Amino acid sequence: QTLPDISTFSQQQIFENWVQNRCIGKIADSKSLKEDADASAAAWLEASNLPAENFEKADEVIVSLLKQKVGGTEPGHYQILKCTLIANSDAIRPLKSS
Amino acid sequence: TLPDISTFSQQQIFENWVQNRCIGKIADSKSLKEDADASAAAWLEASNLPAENFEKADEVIVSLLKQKVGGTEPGHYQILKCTLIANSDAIRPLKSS
Amino acid sequence: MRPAFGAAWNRFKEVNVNVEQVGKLLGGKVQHNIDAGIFKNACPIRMSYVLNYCGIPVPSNSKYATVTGSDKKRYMFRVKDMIAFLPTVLGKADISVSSPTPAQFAGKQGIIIFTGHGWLDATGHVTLWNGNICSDDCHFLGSPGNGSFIPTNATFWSLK
Amino acid sequence: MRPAFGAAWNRFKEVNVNVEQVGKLLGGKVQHNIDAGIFKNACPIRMSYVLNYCGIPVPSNSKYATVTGSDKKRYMFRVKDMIAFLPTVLGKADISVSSPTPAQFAGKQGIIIFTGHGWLDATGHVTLWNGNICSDDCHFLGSPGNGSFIPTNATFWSLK
Repeated sequence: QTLPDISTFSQQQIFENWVQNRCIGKIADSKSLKEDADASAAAWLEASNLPAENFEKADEVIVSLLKQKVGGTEPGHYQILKCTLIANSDAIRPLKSS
Repeated sequence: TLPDISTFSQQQIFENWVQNRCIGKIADSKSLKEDADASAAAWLEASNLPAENFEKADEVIVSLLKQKVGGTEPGHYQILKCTLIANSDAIRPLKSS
Repeated sequence: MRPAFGAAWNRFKEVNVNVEQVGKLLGGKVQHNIDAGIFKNACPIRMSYVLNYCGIPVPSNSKYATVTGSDKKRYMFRVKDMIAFLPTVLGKADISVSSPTPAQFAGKQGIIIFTGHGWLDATGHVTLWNGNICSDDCHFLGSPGNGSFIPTNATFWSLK
Repeated sequence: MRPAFGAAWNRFKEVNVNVEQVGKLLGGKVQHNIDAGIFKNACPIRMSYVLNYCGIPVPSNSKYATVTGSDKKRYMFRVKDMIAFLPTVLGKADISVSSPTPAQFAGKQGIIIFTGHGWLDATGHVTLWNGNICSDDCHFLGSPGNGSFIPTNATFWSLK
């Protein structure tokens, strides 16, 4: 069946998804997956109405928050989950406003 | 400080399970697939939905991943696709018990 | 109204294997969801097996999400459900202590729940304790298997 | 007063290179965001360069998101903004047609916009047309570089 258009997401979700996709790109141990995640992030970027500066600052927040270590019963580092936690964090939140 | 999973809505928790599972199916990296499926199992635990919702959603995921999605960049925009799938009409009814 | 310790220990041994092998044993919907990679955490599933075969059948109840094994019995797949379920069928815990250490459970045998923060996918771990070791892994303060888990409480019921 | 076609065409040539090389040429925050992997679509950036250096400065306006190059001039990074901007400085489009082919643009030279569906990251492509080819790649119906893009309109302004 058909996928939703990017325009059907809220502006907030568009920014969150940018942050999440960009985080995935930073943690991916994969050149192809990194290129995919960054191309994906650039689609959310186009859809957003926020100024560039919001994204520039968010990228700094991302690099800082990615350093946090999380875990679970599995032996990995749960980075994929962390990407979502970061997108929805208080530190990213004010960058959702112009 | 990162937010606790409990601060998300039940809908968002299910959407994130779907997105994570989708990532786990498209990732080339063994380490990233494991992380994605581990991450999904965490959303699974936080959800209150019956197992059946997840079983059916995984079949919807396999079907929708076949969609070809494109942009100005040469790739297949899989990571974008994972989010679109999580938020698709085909997944929506599995958000209710 | 509690399972015998010897029988519980014996049942747990049969499922004291990785999640794929737990699925091979149980079959049915349990195996299907494990093989798909959807069920990763075998902990509530192992204890469901123990209870099912020691006279405390996992019920059909809206409170606790379950799937069936090939035995047509029910298995919980969320550890938070198994944690909530146990006091409803075992009664009030015999011991509930914060910052749990093994000495607090010397000379005791039964079912133990370690709860705490730090595991994104699990509020705790449910297992058996024989007075010296757990049936799989313990998660006391200082237990080597904790990883990011920080134990804040252990809750326990003696079995004879 | 629209820019001259020859100047426009020559300026475009200078930025008819991949996005990393566009960043190298423009420097400043444009290069920084390109090097960071944040800006991927060079299309509105190229046309910003052309307009800036052919007598139409890209403004500091809230309507159009911009960053500066080393020249301290402004460059748009969203193609939707460049599409919206063009009529505000060039006036009403000379030609606007559905199902675009070169037929409608024979004997014409100037700035062309192809809009359509199928690119998740872009509502269209903005470039120059010389009467035979585009300054990078055209996106008429059946154009070989379309990929998943399907044009539903082309909008055009004559230069010279």
